[PDB]
Amino acid sequence: GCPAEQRASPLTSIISAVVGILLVVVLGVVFGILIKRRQQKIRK
Amino acid sequence: GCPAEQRASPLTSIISAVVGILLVVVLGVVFGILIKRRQQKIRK
Repeated sequence: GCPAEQRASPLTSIISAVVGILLVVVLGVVFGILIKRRQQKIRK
Repeated sequence: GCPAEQRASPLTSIISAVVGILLVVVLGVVFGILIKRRQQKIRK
């Protein structure tokens, strides 16, 4: 079902970091634009 | 100097995801507490 003996390679770091940094940036962009469109008064 | 033949294992995904999700959560906590402590009026 879940054949895996765990890992510990260096390449895993670079890849793991890229993913995290990618999700972060994408979040900031969305949030910014979101708050921009919604403008002031966010509760109606 | 940089001995690496690239990777492509599954374990890399689970690890990469955890890192990204970990950085995100940590960010939210900091931001929330930050804005909370700073309270209204953030420019003095």
